[PDB]
Amino acid sequence: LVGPSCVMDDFRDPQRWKECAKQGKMPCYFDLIEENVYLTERKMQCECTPLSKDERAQGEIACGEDCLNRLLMIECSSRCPNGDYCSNRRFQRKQHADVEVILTEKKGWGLRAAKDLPSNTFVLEYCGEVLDHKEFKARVKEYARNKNIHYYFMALKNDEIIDATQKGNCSRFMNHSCEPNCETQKWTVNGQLRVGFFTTKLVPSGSELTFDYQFQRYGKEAQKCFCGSANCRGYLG
Ligand SMILES: CCC[NH2+][C@@H](CC[C@@H]([NH3+])C(=O)O)C[C@H]1O[C@@H](n2cnc3c(N)ncnc32)[C@H](O)[C@@H]1O
Ligand SMILES: [Zn+2]
Ligand SMILES: [Zn+2]
Ligand SMILES: [Zn+2]
Repeated sequence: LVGPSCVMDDFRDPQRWKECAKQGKMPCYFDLIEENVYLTERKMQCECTPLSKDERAQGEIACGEDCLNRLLMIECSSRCPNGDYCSNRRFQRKQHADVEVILTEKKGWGLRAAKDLPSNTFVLEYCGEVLDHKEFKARVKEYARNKNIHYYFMALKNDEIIDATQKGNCSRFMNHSCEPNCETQKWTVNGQLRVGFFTTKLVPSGSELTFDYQFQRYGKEAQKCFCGSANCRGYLG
């Protein structure tokens, strides 16, 4: 840590956070949420064989790589034949990676791995206010008017854009790299689409977590990229 760092639980205490933010030891306040909030409310089984007690004890994985739901990018429900053992309920169970929020040299705050993160594993859900096209139009205008530095929008599906500017979780801090170590994936949980960050390589402990952030934004000048990669393209857009 060339700058200060904090752990995800530090964001649960809003009085101590606002006091840490005063000292520059934590990022500016936002409303911490556990699940997406719709600004305007909107109007089955895999074939995995139930693991036995012995297989469970023996260390076998329930609803692993071959799970049909997993391949469909659908999380299992409580009715999964593997029930409580099911490893394919990661969003629902908040089975997030061990990550810290850190102050970077030039990009603001960021996320780093607090221990080694295996390749192709779940990091964090990207939570926020879900906007329709009209709300999105309005927020784009407001954030431009207010001269906000950072963007926190992520497209989810037609007529659904997540905005983590005001409400979100620590995933809002993920920075862009031209040579990233994470990607987004859109998963269906009880018929509703959600989006999360997943590693694309083994991320060693202490490394910043990054993705390809390609959200379009108007600006008098383009936004220069500070990712530091050999192949850095120079700009976020
Ligand atoms: C969907 C998740 C969006 N995350 C935010 C992170 C904000 C966080 N840094 C904060 O302090 O709250 C993105 C923003 O961080 C900045 N940023 C990200 N990577 C770069 C980069 N490589 N070069 C320069 N600027 C960058 C930039 O302003 C961008 O809009
Ligand atoms: Zn399964
Ligand atoms: Zn399952
Ligand atoms: Zn770059």
